[PDB]
Amino acid sequence: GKGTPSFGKRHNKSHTLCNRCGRRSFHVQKKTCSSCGYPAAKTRSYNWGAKAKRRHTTGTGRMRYLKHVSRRFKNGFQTGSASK
Amino acid sequence: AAQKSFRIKQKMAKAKKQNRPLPQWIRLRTNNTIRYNAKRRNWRRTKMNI
Amino acid sequence: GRVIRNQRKGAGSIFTSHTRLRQGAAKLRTLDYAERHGYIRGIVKQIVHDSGRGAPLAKVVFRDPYKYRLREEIFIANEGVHTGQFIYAGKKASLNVGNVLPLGSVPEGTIVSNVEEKPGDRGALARASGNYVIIIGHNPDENKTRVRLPSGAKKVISSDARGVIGVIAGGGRVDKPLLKAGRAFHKYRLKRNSWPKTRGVAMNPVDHPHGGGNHQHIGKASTISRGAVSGQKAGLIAARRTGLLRGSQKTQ
Amino acid sequence: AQRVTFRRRNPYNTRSNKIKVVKTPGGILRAQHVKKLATRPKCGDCGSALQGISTLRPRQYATVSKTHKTVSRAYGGSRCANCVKERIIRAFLIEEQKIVKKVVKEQTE
RNA sequence: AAACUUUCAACAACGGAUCUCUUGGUUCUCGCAUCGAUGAAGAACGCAGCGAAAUGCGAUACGUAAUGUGAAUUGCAGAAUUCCGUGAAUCAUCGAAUCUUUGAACGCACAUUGCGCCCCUUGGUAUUCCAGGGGGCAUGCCUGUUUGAGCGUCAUUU
RNA sequence: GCGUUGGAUUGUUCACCCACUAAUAGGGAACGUGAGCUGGGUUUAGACCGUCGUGAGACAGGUUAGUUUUACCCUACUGAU
RNA sequence: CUCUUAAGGUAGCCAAAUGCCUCGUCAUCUAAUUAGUGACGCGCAUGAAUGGAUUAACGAGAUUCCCACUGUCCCUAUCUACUAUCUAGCGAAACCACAGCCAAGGGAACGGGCUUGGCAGAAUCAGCGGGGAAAGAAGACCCUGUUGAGCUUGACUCUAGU
RNA sequence: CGUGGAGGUCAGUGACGAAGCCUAGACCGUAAGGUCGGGUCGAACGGCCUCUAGUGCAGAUCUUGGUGGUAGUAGCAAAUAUUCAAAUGAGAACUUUGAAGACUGAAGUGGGGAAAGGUUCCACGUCAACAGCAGUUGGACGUGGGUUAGUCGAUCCUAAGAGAUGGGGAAGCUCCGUUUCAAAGGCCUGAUUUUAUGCAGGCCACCAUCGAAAGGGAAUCCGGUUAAGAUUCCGGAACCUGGAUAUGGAUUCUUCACGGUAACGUAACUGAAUGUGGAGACGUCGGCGCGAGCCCUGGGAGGAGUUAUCUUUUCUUCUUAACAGCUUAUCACCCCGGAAUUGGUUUAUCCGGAGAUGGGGUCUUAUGGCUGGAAGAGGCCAGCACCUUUGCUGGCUCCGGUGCGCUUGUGACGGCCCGUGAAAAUCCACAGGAAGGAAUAGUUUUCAUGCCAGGUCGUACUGAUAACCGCAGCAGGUCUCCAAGGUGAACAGCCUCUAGUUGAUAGAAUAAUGUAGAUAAGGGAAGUCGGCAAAAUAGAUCCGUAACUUCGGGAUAAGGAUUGGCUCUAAGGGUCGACGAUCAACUUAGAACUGGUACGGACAAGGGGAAUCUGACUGUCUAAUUAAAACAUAGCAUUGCGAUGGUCAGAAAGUGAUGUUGACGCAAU
RNA sequence: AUGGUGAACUAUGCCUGAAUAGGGUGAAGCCAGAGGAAACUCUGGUGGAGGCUCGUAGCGGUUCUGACGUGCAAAUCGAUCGUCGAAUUUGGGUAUAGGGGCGAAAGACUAAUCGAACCAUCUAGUAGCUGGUUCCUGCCGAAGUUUCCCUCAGGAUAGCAG
RNA sequence: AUAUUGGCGAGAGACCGAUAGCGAACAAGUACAGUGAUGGAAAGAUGAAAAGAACUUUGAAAAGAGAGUGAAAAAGUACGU
Ligand SMILES: [K+]
Ligand SMILES: [K+]
Ligand SMILES: [K+]
Ligand SMILES: [K+]
Ligand SMILES: [K+]
Ligand SMILES: [Mg+2]
Ligand SMILES: [Mg+2]
Ligand SMILES: [Mg+2]
Ligand SMILES: [Mg+2]
Ligand SMILES: [Mg+2]
Ligand SMILES: [Mg+2]
Ligand SMILES: [Mg+2]
Ligand SMILES: [Mg+2]
Ligand SMILES: [Mg+2]
Ligand SMILES: [Mg+2]
Ligand SMILES: [Mg+2]
Ligand SMILES: [Mg+2]
Ligand SMILES: [Mg+2]
Ligand SMILES: [Mg+2]
Ligand SMILES: [Mg+2]
Ligand SMILES: [Mg+2]
Ligand SMILES: [Mg+2]
Ligand SMILES: [Mg+2]
Ligand SMILES: [Mg+2]
Ligand SMILES: [Mg+2]
Ligand SMILES: [Mg+2]
Ligand SMILES: [Mg+2]
Ligand SMILES: [Mg+2]
Ligand SMILES: [Mg+2]
Ligand SMILES: [Mg+2]
Ligand SMILES: [Mg+2]
Ligand SMILES: [Mg+2]
Ligand SMILES: [Mg+2]
Ligand SMILES: [Mg+2]
Ligand SMILES: [Mg+2]
Ligand SMILES: [Mg+2]
Ligand SMILES: [Mg+2]
Ligand SMILES: [Mg+2]
Ligand SMILES: [Mg+2]
Ligand SMILES: [Mg+2]
Ligand SMILES: [Mg+2]
Ligand SMILES: [Mg+2]
Ligand SMILES: [Mg+2]
Ligand SMILES: [Mg+2]
Ligand SMILES: [Mg+2]
Ligand SMILES: [Mg+2]
Ligand SMILES: [Mg+2]
Ligand SMILES: [Mg+2]
Ligand SMILES: [Mg+2]
Ligand SMILES: [Mg+2]
Ligand SMILES: [Mg+2]
Ligand SMILES: [Mg+2]
Ligand SMILES: [Mg+2]
Ligand SMILES: [Mg+2]
Ligand SMILES: [Mg+2]
Ligand SMILES: [Mg+2]
Ligand SMILES: [Mg+2]
Ligand SMILES: [Mg+2]
Ligand SMILES: [Mg+2]
Ligand SMILES: [Mg+2]
Ligand SMILES: [Mg+2]
Ligand SMILES: [Mg+2]
Ligand SMILES: [Mg+2]
Ligand SMILES: [Mg+2]
Ligand SMILES: [Mg+2]
Ligand SMILES: [Mg+2]
Ligand SMILES: [Mg+2]
Ligand SMILES: [Mg+2]
Ligand SMILES: [Mg+2]
Ligand SMILES: [Mg+2]
Ligand SMILES: [Mg+2]
Ligand SMILES: [Mg+2]
Ligand SMILES: [Mg+2]
Ligand SMILES: [Mg+2]
Ligand SMILES: [Mg+2]
Ligand SMILES: [Mg+2]
Ligand SMILES: [Mg+2]
Ligand SMILES: [Mg+2]
Ligand SMILES: [Mg+2]
Ligand SMILES: [Mg+2]
Ligand SMILES: [Mg+2]
Ligand SMILES: [Mg+2]
Ligand SMILES: [Mg+2]
Ligand SMILES: [Mg+2]
Ligand SMILES: [Mg+2]
Ligand SMILES: [Mg+2]
Ligand SMILES: [Mg+2]
Ligand SMILES: [Mg+2]
Ligand SMILES: [Mg+2]
Ligand SMILES: [Mg+2]
Ligand SMILES: [Mg+2]
Ligand SMILES: [Mg+2]
Ligand SMILES: [Mg+2]
Ligand SMILES: [Mg+2]
Ligand SMILES: [Mg+2]
Ligand SMILES: [Mg+2]
Ligand SMILES: [Mg+2]
Ligand SMILES: [Mg+2]
Ligand SMILES: [Mg+2]
Ligand SMILES: [Mg+2]
Ligand SMILES: [Mg+2]
Ligand SMILES: [Zn+2]
Ligand SMILES: [Zn+2]
Repeated sequence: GKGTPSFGKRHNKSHTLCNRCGRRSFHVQKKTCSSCGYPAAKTRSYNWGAKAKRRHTTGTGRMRYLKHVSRRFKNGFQTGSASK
Repeated sequence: AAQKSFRIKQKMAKAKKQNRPLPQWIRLRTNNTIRYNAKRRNWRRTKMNI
Repeated sequence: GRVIRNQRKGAGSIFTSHTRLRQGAAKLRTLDYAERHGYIRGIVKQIVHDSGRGAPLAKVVFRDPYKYRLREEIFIANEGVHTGQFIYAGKKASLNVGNVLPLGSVPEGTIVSNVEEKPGDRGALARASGNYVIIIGHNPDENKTRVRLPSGAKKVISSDARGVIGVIAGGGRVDKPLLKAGRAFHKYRLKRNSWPKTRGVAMNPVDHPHGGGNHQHIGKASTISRGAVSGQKAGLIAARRTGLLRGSQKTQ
Repeated sequence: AQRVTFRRRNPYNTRSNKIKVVKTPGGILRAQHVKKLATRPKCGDCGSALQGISTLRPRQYATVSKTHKTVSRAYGGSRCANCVKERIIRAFLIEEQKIVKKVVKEQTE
């Protein structure tokens, strides 16, 4: 055993989908995501994991508000209308 | 499992909807370096891992 | 180089007691006004087996003195206690088997069980099957009672500490050979994961002080100092003496 | 012979997955899941089964009239007849003994 | 003598080197200072006439509004060509909005699209049950408000 | 030129004895010969004993258990076109 | 009678899974026994819960003998299926300095090549296990390294705890 | 000498062809190299003087990529097996249909599920790749269709446990702890109805939450229907929960019912706080009783097969759900009565003056019976019409028997423990008597009927020699339910029915050597380290059985005999009224006869004995070279410890394990 | 070394479920009979005990040192075997995490990883040791010796060389 | 005044020129592997313009042979050399 016959007993997921990052790293029994650290308030990251930081950092998504913050700064956070 | 959570069924639905070849009117667009669906999945070759 | 088994027992992961089937903690009544000044009468409703325990328990129901309701208590049954028997607990209860009395209120030579170490701790001494405490005297000034414990030790206890008249039921239990690894198995299945025991001398040096060697042998004295540290205290910890006990006990 | 299947997704022979085999009007054999059998209500004094009281699973007693759950006596579907009679006799005799104890105490002083 | 083996050449293969390209990288310099409980970064799921992705977006869903430009978009289809016009556009700009489910994530939970409570309102006779719509209910801390507790304690009646 | 054996004990080489025989000669060939075998021994890891060592452990000391892989190529050889 | 120790191995047991000498000696077992068994014991170096001696039962434990039984053997033969074989289709891998006939010589002291001889004729198929000091793996033994690690101990230096 | 880039220069070369590449063509240089011609090609590039470097490859078991010989070679050989014809198609060993031969043989190659997968399900189109041959086929490719719930699950409960808060620790990420050193509370209502709230009357709190698709748990069945869904859809028939509710009934003039000696009965028949009790709720084995389904079987009413001959014959249909009404047990209980000549009684020895036997009753309703549901359904037939939807039309669907049978449910018991074999949600009942209650009338949604609503998510399919994991369509691994006939002790082996499959690349030969299966004269372990391997033995009945022994064993010791078929004989029973009548199933024993002396006829199935070493035994481990004498074990002994403790955790803690513990205990040997 | 991730394999405890033909033997208790002065004994039944036994499903893994050993397979296949009703087998839930766990103890197991897992970083760790080290021609051209070194496979030093 | 391998916006280079340069010039932190932490590629070039080969013929078809487009098919998307 311990090889092919023992691989046949693999039908119980140690991890399922994480609510916060969706990576299937949420340890079922520990109730903790091994990737993002959910449900801790901080997002798990390490400086030895530079590649992982790069994988999950700002700009890897759509940025959805922050992509416009820069234009709004450029225009000085104006509030009115363009006034034809 | 035939007794599945809604989350699992929803991911299954997304996978079914995106399990399709490249739309053939793409490859007619002006520049179109896209030749085929390079993200095509199949249940016999690569597991979704949920 | 490895953490030994007696060290691993303290973490209490697989070494916790198997308490699922137990009836509850076996305790006297809370030491209240009724027992401090008079007595209170309860009734024995059940004498029941407790998992992992040799002595049977007695479920004794008292009336609540301050609220209309019943208070069930889990006593350790003394030998001769029967269901439907009226148990009396307090300073003024009678010297009858099963009654709970302060140690001061019983004459010298009385046999009590489930004796409190301090008044109100609800029972600490002579709780195992067949065991009992013997009142060997009183010191009325500086009110105290001198008692003989099952181990033969003489102890001075407050004269307000309570005990149950009689001997814990279930005695003679260890007189029957277990006769079987299976019976030892079922005994400890309901107590804790302490069985079976591999001899340390049958292990490797990494696992135990006694491990290793081209023959199985301790190699050094098995009598270990009291000042030894965890991982060293295997064998006969702080042994005053070794060898077959020849002669009499009860030193002076 | 006709072999049957479980009708719920539970495939295991657990206490809540007991089946009988019934023949239907369609002429075929079929598994029928059977509920766990009821235990007779029992006396609170002696533990014997209470006569006259219906034996149902706990929540079915709410779907049944008072007659099925009681007996016309001083402790209904709670204590048996002999236990109630013993309670009557004990109460009466002990109250009488209490009166005579009070009189003895009042006349020994 | 063929066949076969080997060598070379031509043509054909195999393969993708070389050469030439380059909306990419890399390094240097200069300027600026702007994420988030007004919900950020990140995630899930959706959204197009015909899209799987990338990109964009959120049930107002490859977008709505506003402004500018001034006739497109384009793979097909459709629309339109008033287009001398408050007006095309997968345009630019962007100050108004929308912004599913989430997430520090905030009613309680979450391996559940699980379970409450309060207010307004609608329907089913309906304060109480069920349902629909809308709006809310986290924690710590600060200032203040109100209601309180303590023979901690003051005064007055006593 | 020709033959030079069958056995008891032993992993044994060696030895020793029984016995037949014409005779039971000595040797080599990578102490011929393990992709020919076998694996009893030795010589991993398990275990026991004795002596030694405070100990972990040592022992041409004893004891028991312990995976023996590949040829379809070239040659050689055997046959065959 | 000496020397001598804390005590000097007691009851038992033994060439025993512990005995070097050793295949010990005697007996038995056999035609023959370094095996087995029973005895003997100044026992290299047996021995008392580091348990001694023994034990019915049990044992995929080690061992000897006997009966039965047989292809284990004398001494081999034969049969069946599936291969191997040939074909249609399909179609890898190990390995590969270049390669592939010997004898001797010398040579890094055992050559496929070098020297001197023997020789030597296309292209091949099935087998085969002499050779390729064949393949598999930067030898695990041994040694070296001012390279480690597991483990131990009044090694050096410390440390949790107490 | 050569290479990438840089400053200068040759107003250098070039789409009339730069660079690159190929070229047994030419020239120069000792060489590194340079130059030219020809072919190919398409956009840039060079000489010289200098500058600069990521500047020159044969190696590094070098890196990446590509390619060979090996080589059309090794091989595609486990799971018994295929064959004929037709159809389709360009093409058929492999597809489809039919025919045949087989297998799985109910512990399946069948029918379903859990985990996992995720569309693999189904239809249509369709074969470039994949299915290590093939392919027209497919779990492939392309396009679509498909999963319907108040009752099945999740959802709810708690389990081992996880884990906020209050607090404490920690520099801190965070840790401890889970009711604790906390001001931790809402749900009820007199009054208030300046408003059913605040003030203001009074009753209950040692406490979040998560944790089971096998534990607990409200309630649904049958028939039909799809290409693919079904306890979900349709038809019919029920039920539960929450709510609203009006009638009828019941009750009240003695207000909150009557009856029975009683056990208790019923259509109802008030009941707050508070308390108590019950159910939920529980091990395992053994025999016995009973039920259900299945098995076997008789008659009869249908259909099919065989029919040279025989067979009143062989096969097959004959069914009845949830739910409802009436009725129905073992046990238990009540009344009468008073028992030794002790009786009753189980397979199993328990019970009786603490009241047996007996007579008469009460009860639980598992379960069975009848009726309703419901024959109108389903099933089996027959007679007609048919360009179709398909139409119909009738008939029968009945009555029994049997049991150490099988599966399962269950009851009353019995054995076992130093083991005595969950919890909570939830539901009910009782005690209590708060309060509320009638007379041109009050009371009663635990009686009947009636009205409304029951959300959300899952639901297809496989579940494996191809849908999971093992790199794959891998002889491996992966939890569970149902389970026919014969032989037989048997869920063994072997054959068969229903169902399913006929899938493993094939064809032709039959050398060596193999793998697997066998046989062998005479000898019988001489082989070999060694009886390795193989053989021999084997079932059942009867006889017989030693040493030794812990008296239990050893033991199937050893060692013998018998066994088929057939025709009989005897014994062992039920029910009913010393016997008679009727009915029924096997087990045992014996006899005669018989035969190529065969007969547990295949299958299945111990070799035995005398001893020694060693471990007592059963048990356990080196998954993947060691199963042992090693570990464990019961037994024995020693050690520590009386809780402000022993032993052991933690960085620390107002922190832990033992400990729901207490020396007959825990801890260490 | 630092910081993280794993108990889907497996080790052990706990919680909750599930699974295990047919035979042999025949313990207590009980019934009847016989014997005895008594103490008590004997016989036949009944019964159905046991970490009993033969042997299925299971679970395991002895031997063939069989098959295969470029495999069906990074542990399988066949036969033969141990065991088969309790220290049993097993699902799910749950706990224990790396000098840590867990261990009926083999240094075993802790996801093909174990005498200290896996992942990333420190890190291009150091190496007196092994391998490699890329164009031409021309001229000159060695040393394996001295002394010292924790030195003896290395260096410094002098010498030889440009 | 000083720092700035992040963010936003710019200008540059004796830098690299698709095995180079960031891992990623391209639907690159993508596909894919792992339970997980993490690991992590390969992959640019027809032509000026699709003018992407109408039509005929052989073939079941794929395709072939012609014809044709194009400066070139010694550019046919299996595309510069
Ligand atoms: K032990
Ligand atoms: K030791
Ligand atoms: K009743
Ligand atoms: K090590
Ligand atoms: K078996
Ligand atoms: Mg492993
Ligand atoms: Mg887990
Ligand atoms: Mg012990
Ligand atoms: Mg060991
Ligand atoms: Mg140690
Ligand atoms: Mg020590
Ligand atoms: Mg040892
Ligand atoms: Mg009743
Ligand atoms: Mg938002
Ligand atoms: Mg040799
Ligand atoms: Mg050889
Ligand atoms: Mg070999
Ligand atoms: Mg040899
Ligand atoms: Mg050997
Ligand atoms: Mg060894
Ligand atoms: Mg010693
Ligand atoms: Mg040695
Ligand atoms: Mg002596
Ligand atoms: Mg000796
Ligand atoms: Mg001897
Ligand atoms: Mg011999
Ligand atoms: Mg001694
Ligand atoms: Mg010794
Ligand atoms: Mg055993
Ligand atoms: Mg030669
Ligand atoms: Mg020579
Ligand atoms: Mg050579
Ligand atoms: Mg020559
Ligand atoms: Mg030749
Ligand atoms: Mg060969
Ligand atoms: Mg060779
Ligand atoms: Mg080496
Ligand atoms: Mg090495
Ligand atoms: Mg050195
Ligand atoms: Mg070291
Ligand atoms: Mg460069
Ligand atoms: Mg040119
Ligand atoms: Mg050339
Ligand atoms: Mg060009
Ligand atoms: Mg370089
Ligand atoms: Mg090269
Ligand atoms: Mg070189
Ligand atoms: Mg190489
Ligand atoms: Mg390569
Ligand atoms: Mg071949
Ligand atoms: Mg083969
Ligand atoms: Mg086959
Ligand atoms: Mg067919
Ligand atoms: Mg068969
Ligand atoms: Mg068959
Ligand atoms: Mg299909
Ligand atoms: Mg194929
Ligand atoms: Mg094909
Ligand atoms: Mg498809
Ligand atoms: Mg349900
Ligand atoms: Mg916590
Ligand atoms: Mg829950
Ligand atoms: Mg359940
Ligand atoms: Mg279906
Ligand atoms: Mg319906
Ligand atoms: Mg009435
Ligand atoms: Mg009676
Ligand atoms: Mg019923
Ligand atoms: Mg069963
Ligand atoms: Mg289904
Ligand atoms: Mg299915
Ligand atoms: Mg199946
Ligand atoms: Mg797979
Ligand atoms: Mg039979
Ligand atoms: Mg013979
Ligand atoms: Mg013969
Ligand atoms: Mg013989
Ligand atoms: Mg011999
Ligand atoms: Mg011999
Ligand atoms: Mg021999
Ligand atoms: Mg054998
Ligand atoms: Mg016999
Ligand atoms: Mg014997
Ligand atoms: Mg043993
Ligand atoms: Mg046994
Ligand atoms: Mg092993
Ligand atoms: Mg083994
Ligand atoms: Mg032992
Ligand atoms: Mg697990
Ligand atoms: Mg057995
Ligand atoms: Mg095997
Ligand atoms: Mg082998
Ligand atoms: Mg082979
Ligand atoms: Mg070892
Ligand atoms: Mg380097
Ligand atoms: Mg010179
Ligand atoms: Mg020095
Ligand atoms: Mg060297
Ligand atoms: Mg690159
Ligand atoms: Mg290219
Ligand atoms: Mg050209
Ligand atoms: Zn996460
Ligand atoms: Zn009672």
